[PDB]
Amino acid sequence: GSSGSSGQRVYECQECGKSFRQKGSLTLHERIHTGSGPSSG
Ligand SMILES: [Zn+2]
Repeated sequence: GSSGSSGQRVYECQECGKSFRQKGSLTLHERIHTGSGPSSG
């Protein structure tokens, strides 16, 4: 925290909730996630 960069960010799925060490890992996970938009309207 003193000697270095503070904070951290990870590619966590904001749909089901899944952390991915790699960036592509999440991108490929989006495949199963096919539903961008409302349903009851
Ligand atoms: Zn997901």
